[PDB]
Amino acid sequence: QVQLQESGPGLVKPSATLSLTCTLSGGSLSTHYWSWIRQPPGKGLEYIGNIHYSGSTNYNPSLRSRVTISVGTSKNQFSLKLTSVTAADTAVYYCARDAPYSDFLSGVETGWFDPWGQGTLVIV
Amino acid sequence: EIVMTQSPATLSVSPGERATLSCRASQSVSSNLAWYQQKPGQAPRLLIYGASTRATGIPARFSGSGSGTDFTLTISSLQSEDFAVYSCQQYNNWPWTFGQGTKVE
Amino acid sequence: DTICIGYHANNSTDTVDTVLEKNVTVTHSVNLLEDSHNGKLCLLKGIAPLQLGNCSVAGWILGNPECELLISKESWSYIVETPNPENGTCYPGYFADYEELREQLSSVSSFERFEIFPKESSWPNHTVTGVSASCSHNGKSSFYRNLLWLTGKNGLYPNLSKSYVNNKEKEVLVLWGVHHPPNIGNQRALYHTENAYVSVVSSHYSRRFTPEIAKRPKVRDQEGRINYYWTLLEPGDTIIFEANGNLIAPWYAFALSRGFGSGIITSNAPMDECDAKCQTPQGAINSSLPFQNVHPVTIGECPKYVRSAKLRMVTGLRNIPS
Amino acid sequence: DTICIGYHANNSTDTVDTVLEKNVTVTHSVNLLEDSHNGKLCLLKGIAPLQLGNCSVAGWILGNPECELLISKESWSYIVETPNPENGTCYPGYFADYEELREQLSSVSSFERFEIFPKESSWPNHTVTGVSASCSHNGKSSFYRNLLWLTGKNGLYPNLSKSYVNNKEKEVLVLWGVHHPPNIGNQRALYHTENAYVSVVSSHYSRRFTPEIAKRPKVRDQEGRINYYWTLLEPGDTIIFEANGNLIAPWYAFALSRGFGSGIITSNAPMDECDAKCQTPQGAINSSLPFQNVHPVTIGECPKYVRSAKLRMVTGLRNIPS
Amino acid sequence: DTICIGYHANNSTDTVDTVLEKNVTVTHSVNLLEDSHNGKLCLLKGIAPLQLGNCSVAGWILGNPECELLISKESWSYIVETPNPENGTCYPGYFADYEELREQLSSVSSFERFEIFPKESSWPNHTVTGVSASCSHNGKSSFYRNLLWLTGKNGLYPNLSKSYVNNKEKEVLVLWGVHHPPNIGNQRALYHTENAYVSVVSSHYSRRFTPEIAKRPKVRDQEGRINYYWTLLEPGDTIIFEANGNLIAPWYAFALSRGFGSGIITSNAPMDECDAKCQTPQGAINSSLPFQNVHPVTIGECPKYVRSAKLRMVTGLRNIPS
Amino acid sequence: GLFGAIAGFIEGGWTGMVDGWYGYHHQNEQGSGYAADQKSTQNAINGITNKVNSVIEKMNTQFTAVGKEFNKLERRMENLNKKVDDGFLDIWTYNAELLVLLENERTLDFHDSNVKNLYEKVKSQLKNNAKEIGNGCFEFYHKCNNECMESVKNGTYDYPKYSEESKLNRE
Amino acid sequence: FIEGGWTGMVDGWYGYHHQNEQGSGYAADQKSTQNAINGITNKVNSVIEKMNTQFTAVGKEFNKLERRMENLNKKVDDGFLDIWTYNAELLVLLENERTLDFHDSNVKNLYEKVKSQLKNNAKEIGNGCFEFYHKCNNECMESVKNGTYDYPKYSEESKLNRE
Amino acid sequence: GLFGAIAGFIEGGWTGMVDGWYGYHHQNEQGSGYAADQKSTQNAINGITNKVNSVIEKMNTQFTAVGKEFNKLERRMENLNKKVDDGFLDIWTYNAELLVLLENERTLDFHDSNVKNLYEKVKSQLKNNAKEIGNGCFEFYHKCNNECMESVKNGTYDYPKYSEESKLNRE
Ligand SMILES: *[C@@H]1O[C@H](CO)[C@@H](O[C@@H]2O[C@H](CO)[C@@H](O[C@@H]3O[C@H](CO)[C@@H](O)[C@H](O)[C@@H]3O)[C@H](O)[C@H]2NC(C)=O)[C@H](O)[C@H]1NC(C)=O
Ligand SMILES: *[C@@H]1O[C@H](CO)[C@@H](O[C@@H]2O[C@H](CO)[C@@H](O)[C@H](O)[C@H]2NC(C)=O)[C@H](O)[C@H]1NC(C)=O
Ligand SMILES: *[C@@H]1O[C@H](CO)[C@@H](O[C@@H]2O[C@H](CO)[C@@H](O)[C@H](O)[C@H]2NC(C)=O)[C@H](O)[C@H]1NC(C)=O
Ligand SMILES: *[C@@H]1O[C@H](CO)[C@@H](O)[C@H](O)[C@H]1NC(C)=O
Ligand SMILES: *[C@@H]1O[C@H](CO)[C@@H](O)[C@H](O)[C@H]1NC(C)=O
Ligand SMILES: *[C@@H]1O[C@H](CO)[C@@H](O)[C@H](O)[C@H]1NC(C)=O
Ligand SMILES: *[C@@H]1O[C@H](CO)[C@@H](O)[C@H](O)[C@H]1NC(C)=O
Ligand SMILES: *[C@@H]1O[C@H](CO)[C@@H](O)[C@H](O)[C@H]1NC(C)=O
Ligand SMILES: *[C@@H]1O[C@H](CO)[C@@H](O)[C@H](O)[C@H]1NC(C)=O
Ligand SMILES: *[C@@H]1O[C@H](CO)[C@@H](O)[C@H](O)[C@H]1NC(C)=O
Ligand SMILES: *[C@@H]1O[C@H](CO)[C@@H](O)[C@H](O)[C@H]1NC(C)=O
Ligand SMILES: *[C@@H]1O[C@H](CO)[C@@H](O)[C@H](O)[C@H]1NC(C)=O
Ligand SMILES: *[C@@H]1O[C@H](CO)[C@@H](O)[C@H](O)[C@H]1NC(C)=O
Ligand SMILES: *[C@@H]1O[C@H](CO)[C@@H](O)[C@H](O)[C@H]1NC(C)=O
Ligand SMILES: *[C@@H]1O[C@H](CO)[C@@H](O)[C@H](O)[C@H]1NC(C)=O
Ligand SMILES: *[C@@H]1O[C@H](CO)[C@@H](O)[C@H](O)[C@H]1NC(C)=O
Repeated sequence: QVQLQESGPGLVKPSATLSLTCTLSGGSLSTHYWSWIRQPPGKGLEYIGNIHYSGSTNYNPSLRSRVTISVGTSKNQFSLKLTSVTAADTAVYYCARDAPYSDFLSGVETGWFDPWGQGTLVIV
Repeated sequence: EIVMTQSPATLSVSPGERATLSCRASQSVSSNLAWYQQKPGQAPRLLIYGASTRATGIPARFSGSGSGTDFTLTISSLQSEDFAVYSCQQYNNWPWTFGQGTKVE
Repeated sequence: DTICIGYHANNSTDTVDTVLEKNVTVTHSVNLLEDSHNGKLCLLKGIAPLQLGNCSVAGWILGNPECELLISKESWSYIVETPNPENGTCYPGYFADYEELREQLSSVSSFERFEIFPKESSWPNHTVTGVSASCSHNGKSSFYRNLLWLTGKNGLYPNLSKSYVNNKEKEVLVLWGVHHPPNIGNQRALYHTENAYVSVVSSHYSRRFTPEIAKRPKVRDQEGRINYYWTLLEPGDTIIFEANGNLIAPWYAFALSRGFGSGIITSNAPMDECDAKCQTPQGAINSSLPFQNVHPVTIGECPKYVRSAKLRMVTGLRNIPS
Repeated sequence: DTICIGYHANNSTDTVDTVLEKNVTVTHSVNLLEDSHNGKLCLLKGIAPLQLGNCSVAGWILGNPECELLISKESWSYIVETPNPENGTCYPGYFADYEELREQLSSVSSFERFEIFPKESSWPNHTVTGVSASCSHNGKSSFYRNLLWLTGKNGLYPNLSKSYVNNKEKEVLVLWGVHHPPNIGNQRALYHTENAYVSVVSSHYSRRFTPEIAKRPKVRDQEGRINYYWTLLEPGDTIIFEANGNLIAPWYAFALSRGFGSGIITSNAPMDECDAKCQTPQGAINSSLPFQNVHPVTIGECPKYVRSAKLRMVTGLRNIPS
Repeated sequence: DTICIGYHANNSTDTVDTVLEKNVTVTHSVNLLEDSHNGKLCLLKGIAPLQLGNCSVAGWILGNPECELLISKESWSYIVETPNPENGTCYPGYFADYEELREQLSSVSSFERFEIFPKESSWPNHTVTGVSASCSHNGKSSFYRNLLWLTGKNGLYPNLSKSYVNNKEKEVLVLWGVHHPPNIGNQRALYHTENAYVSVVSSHYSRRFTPEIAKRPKVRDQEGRINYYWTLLEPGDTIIFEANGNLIAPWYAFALSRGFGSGIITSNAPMDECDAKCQTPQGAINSSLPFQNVHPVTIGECPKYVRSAKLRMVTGLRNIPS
Repeated sequence: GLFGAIAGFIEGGWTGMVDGWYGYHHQNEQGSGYAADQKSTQNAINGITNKVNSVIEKMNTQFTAVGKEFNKLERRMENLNKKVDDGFLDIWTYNAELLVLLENERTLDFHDSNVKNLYEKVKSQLKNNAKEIGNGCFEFYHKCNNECMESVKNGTYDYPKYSEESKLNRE
Repeated sequence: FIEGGWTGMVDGWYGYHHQNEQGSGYAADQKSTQNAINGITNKVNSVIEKMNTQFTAVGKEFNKLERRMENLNKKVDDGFLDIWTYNAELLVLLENERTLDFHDSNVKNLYEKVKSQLKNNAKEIGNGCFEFYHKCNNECMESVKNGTYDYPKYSEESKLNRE
Repeated sequence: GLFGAIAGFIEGGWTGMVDGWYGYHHQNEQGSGYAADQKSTQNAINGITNKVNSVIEKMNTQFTAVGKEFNKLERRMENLNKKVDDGFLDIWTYNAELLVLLENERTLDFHDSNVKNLYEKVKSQLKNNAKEIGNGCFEFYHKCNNECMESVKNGTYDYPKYSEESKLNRE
């Protein structure tokens, strides 16, 4: 029921940091872990990492030196930042919410994502 | 990452008949696998999690099973809107990863 | 001319009882029995009790999310509990040695609540953010504010091993729990181990718990349970916690300055200060008489409860004027 | 002519004690101490005692085959047990919280015996007929009338799972047992597993049993044991039984209705067509005096027990004629 | 010529209280309250007390190496323990039902210490020479005089299966324990298994123990622990021990003889060559008065304890001369 | 007793007086015999009846109290259960016996006072018209017929009426 | 000895009604009144002072398998309550009787004090009243009250009036 | 006591009387001195002795009784045992003090009546042959020698025998 929409620059040069923000429409961060997933054209999905609004993060070690994920104070927004763009990052970025563990339990991981945005394509 | 691939990179099915896809992992993922649909310009949608259980809102048409490294993905019938890009996710390790995906047309 | 010898009489209908006769009027009387309270929960010696409001003892001590207003109530004279508290043990389970804990806490004059195993730094290998719908707080999922539910991280459930030395110079009460999931599927999804154990020891304390998998009747929407356990550390002792799953961690603990003369009262009376050296669940008693017929369960400097309507003594003369 | 002032004297021998003199004969006296009883067991306010005779409480409630005449005894004012019961736990074992159960059963003024888990339909894939010579009746091997010994069927022991909702609107006493074989050969022959367990839960009751294997001294010719367990299910709750072996299932259960004034006494006094306010183990008391020296253990509305031989008060005059 | 009627007076200062007057000097009086003792521990009706010196009851009953001198103390009138025992359990652990054991040993007037499972014939394939620095004596490592530590021999730990029949016609107290090593490396080095069990049964007693391997705080420099357990074997019964490791075997057992009037007190008063029919922890009482205000704990035939300062009764006249 | 009337100034009681506890005997020219003082006797009865009933009626009914079974590792509880029963038995036996003794002593003083006061009632009525003699008797100095004896017993003796006769008979 | 009490007397408990040609009125005997008060005051205070107390809370909680212990706890409370109730009520009844008899003695003693002072100078009348044979002024009313009556002084007048 | 004899009508006791509690003092031409009334004193001794011993004798012997050890998770049982001990101690302390005070007061009343009753016995023997004077004394209206003093003490005084002399001495 919560729905997501990515927004940010559609073009980032290699010397720059890419910064994309997801806005949650019809909802809020709500104790869940929120994730970023990437997809270079012609490829499958790549997991980047997630964040809990409390400040808890988990990143794919392969991007760990360049990626940070954070949250806003509006608590219906969160964002992805990738430093030192290498142009291997010419991909569609997606906003998604980690699936709830149970109707009566959250704040724990499930390993997969249930709502997704359409994604935004960034060119380098 | 546990590298996982899909052999039926593409399917070609003219009628609204049964179609199957598969995923094979280099390392066991137990039952910790998810199966998704993707379409251009559309949000990706989860079909199945835990190898065999459907997500809320997902038609009975989607099913599957498997364990360890070998997973079978079944579409009972393809409706015109199901000719999507499909992919598997492995969440039994860290980092989590996905297969390269397949195209159903 | 004459002298008459006699005694006074007056207008009085007080009567006393005797052994030989039941109704003797008197010119003067005293009453040894107190039959009235002021209706208020007064403060013994001016020191207020802990008012639990709508929470139970197992609500206050565990940090039940909704009885938050009392976490700062450090100084106690006694405990006041509502006849039917609703807030406590928000995640259902058995609270071990509850009656004994109630007695030990009742006598504590001062509670220093402190972090024993702080959330942010004590568990870098586990999820410390799990919350439940049952421990609802202002409509949001939450958990006891003295406990942490530790679940796996990145597909792993590393072994838990940590200890605390009691350097508080007070007895320290450490509370923790054990999770008993409704299904083996949750046991694996949450802890990644099918045969988990929880072990807690001290110089003299030693208990092993073995989480069981069973579907229990659903309570507060939970099918499983969290049992609660506790022990005290003497100054200088150490509590050691070890687990490979299902431990609900002892995030907070209480350093207890033990006292005496206090106790627990079940009452729905309002608070209003007076120096009620004696207090019953119905209100304060403020008298010096040796007996009361107000209530059998009292706290403070009370007249002895007796099952009697009146204890009137005669001090004057039999009151018969002519 | 003479007028004389005197007082009454008679032929009375009633003698009383005083503080200044040890033997004072008086004209009239009152006895404050009751030392008689009629030697019989009487009804209390029209309600008969339960007569267990040779059956201990465990023999009675477990359905010992020899306690069949105690099945229809739905209500009582008190319970009468022989001083040295012979028919108890015929299949040797530990009866958990037995003393406590006796204390709670005496308070039951009445109960309904009903079948909780019907023999013929509850377990189609298990043998529900295990028996022992140790519980034989009239020479035939048998078992408790209120319990079912569940063993495998056709080489299999499918997991057992049953539950019951307390729709009696009474607390329900549910009895069950756990079998503990002397060896492995017996454990596998009966339950087809070396890793049996029994698990019983209710909203707050939660216990798991682990059958143990050990050599024991023979009791009633058995080397193994059946431990007996019980719980009271609250109205509206659900009791759930799960097992993969060694379970002796509840068959019958009791819907209990509590009251006050009852207790359990041991006596070999006869029962007769009489009624009394107070019953002692030596016989019933029919008296209005404030004290008695008949017995310290009593049921009903009784004189208080004292060690006094006599409590005689004077009402008349010192009996000195002349 | 005159005849006068009067009464006696003297130089007495005996003063009593009455209900109407605060201080009445009287010619004769009786003191009903005893306020002294002689500071000594005396014999009661000819029988000397058991003095445990610096040994606790656990120290003594287990055979602590420093309680050697107490082995010969076969009978007593009462048991005296020092306020701060130093020699108790020498190999740290939990002593099961310790307070209950003290309560039952308090009834023992005498006992026979006998070897129950002879060291030289009961275990030919186990090492029977284990000692510990924690149970050292006179510079040498040692162990409990009533217990035997059974460890393996040449890499093997053959199953232990032994029994004893109580033919003493006394209840027999059997003590034993279970070893809980600090880690696996020690568990393997000593018992050659990581899955030891201990099981002790009698016709009605039944308990199984599992060693719980864990790091624990050091006590008496030991990281592991040995727990102690006991049971009273009834005459004619059989006690059976089964184990595959971690058992501290019974070596000696006590054939007990119970009686009445004995009890356990804590006292640092000296013992001497004196005799009294009443004894308090601060010293013996030699008085026939109905009351005493010396102490609430007493042994023997004593005055009743009251909080009264004085209970002087008047027997004579108001002491008013003229 | 502390007044000294029973088997004291009155040598002993009257086995011939059966209509009460306290009373009179008289002898005159019209006959002799006994009659009880009904007001004194009934008052004594009512007082004591309330005393006996107070001791009994203030006692509460003893409600069911039975022993309890304990297992063999529960002796500390069994011993308390016994301690409580013995402590209560000790107190109640002690007070039950003590109360009876204290009241019996006071009851006898009550009765000793009542007969002594009946004697004094007569002394106040007769003054110099009769001599005090032992056994609780008064010797008249004037003829005192049945009407006189009833008047004296009732406290209605017309003292001056007989004063001339007694002055002469007194010498 | 008096027919009943005097509502006209308010300055003490026990006393005299003095009637002569110089005036009439009531006056209390402060000595017997104060002694009666002190005795009673000590008696009432003793009953209060002798209550032996310690102050703790007294309620206790038990679980559903602890009925034997709960019932023992109840037995202890019912027993102690019944003992104190029985004893408290009987003590009060006994204390009241001694106080009333105490007072009866005190008034009788004033009567006798007067009887001993007046001797043959007055005659006894029932209902507590002494009638003088000689004329008595306010000063002899006080002397009788105070125990300082000069009996022989009026003996001649009384002999003349003792008809 | 409440009878008013001890340091009342009798100004105070006799330190010169050593053979009893109650007694006489006399003076006449043939001698003087103090002597106890043995019948009164011995009855008083036995009465009181029975009372004092009843108080001691009815108290039961205290038998061995100890406190009980409890662990730290057995506080409710520890407190139940303490509650029982305190309740019993406070009841027995109360009853012990209360009984002694009630009995001390009654004992003094007992003695005060006995001396007063002894006084009245003599008053009844002497009648008009002696007059009452302060300090509980009877002054004779006739010469009373040592045999007379014994006769009065013995309750054998032949009143009319001395009446001619007393009538003259009475004026
Ligand atoms: C803190 O205390 C409050 C009470 O003041 C607790 O709220 C109550 O929680 C119970 C849970 O069973 C609610 O009962 C259920 O309500 C739903 C309503 O749709 C009904 O469908 C169910 O059948 C059942 O009756 C109860 O209504 C609710 N009361 C209020 C006023 O909201 C609260 O849960 C406690 N929280 C914590 C953390 O302990
Ligand atoms: C019920 O009680 C009877 C009492 O007689 C038991 O019968 C005795 O059992 C012992 C067992 O050692 C035998 O030695 C006796 O010879 C038996 N006596 C008789 C008359 O048969 C009976 O076993 C008990 N039954 C149950 C099921 O508990
Ligand atoms: C018997 O009691 C003595 C009491 O002194 C024990 O001796 C102490 O043992 C500890 C062990 O850590 C040492 O640190 C102390 O220095 C020792 N005290 C002294 C004065 O030397 C002794 O160990 C006890 N023995 C047994 C068998 O229990
Ligand atoms: C009668 O009652 C009034 C009430 O005010 C009181 O003042 C007065 O003193 C009483 N009368 C007597 C004799 O005490
Ligand atoms: C004693 O007085 C009370 C005063 O309330 C009265 O109710 C009771 O009936 C009286 N009893 C008697 C016997 O008069
Ligand atoms: C208890 O709960 C009721 C219902 O939610 C609420 O109205 C009341 O104010 C609460 N009282 C306290 C002391 O929290
Ligand atoms: C988890 O524990 C391992 C050792 O078992 C340690 O090397 C690792 O750094 C820990 N991870 C975190 C996040 O602290
Ligand atoms: C946890 O303990 C098990 C043994 O119970 C061991 O095999 C495993 O390697 C341990 N894991 C960690 C992170 O130390
Ligand atoms: C007195 O004698 C009568 C018969 O005259 C008899 O019935 C009664 O029992 C006797 N009472 C006694 C012995 O006290
Ligand atoms: C009192 O009389 C009874 C009569 O049986 C006798 O046994 C007892 O010894 C007597 N007691 C005394 C003190 O004389
Ligand atoms: C019960 O005990 C009696 C002896 O008291 C015995 O005769 C009888 O046979 C026993 N059994 C039954 C069923 O009555
Ligand atoms: C008995 O076996 C059948 C086999 O199909 C199964 O469906 C049924 O649930 C089993 N019932 C039991 C164990 O009660
Ligand atoms: C009285 O004096 C004597 C010596 O004359 C002495 O022995 C005794 O102690 C004294 N008694 C008191 C109580 O003064
Ligand atoms: C009574 O005498 C004692 C000494 O025996 C003294 O301490 C006390 O103050 C006196 N007065 C009162 C009122 O007790
Ligand atoms: C107890 O310790 C002291 C030293 O503090 C020692 O002298 C004494 O002998 C010891 N007693 C025993 C029984 O060991
Ligand atoms: C010890 O070993 C021998 C080997 O032949 C065996 O016969 C004996 O029964 C064993 N005894 C034990 C373990 O007690």
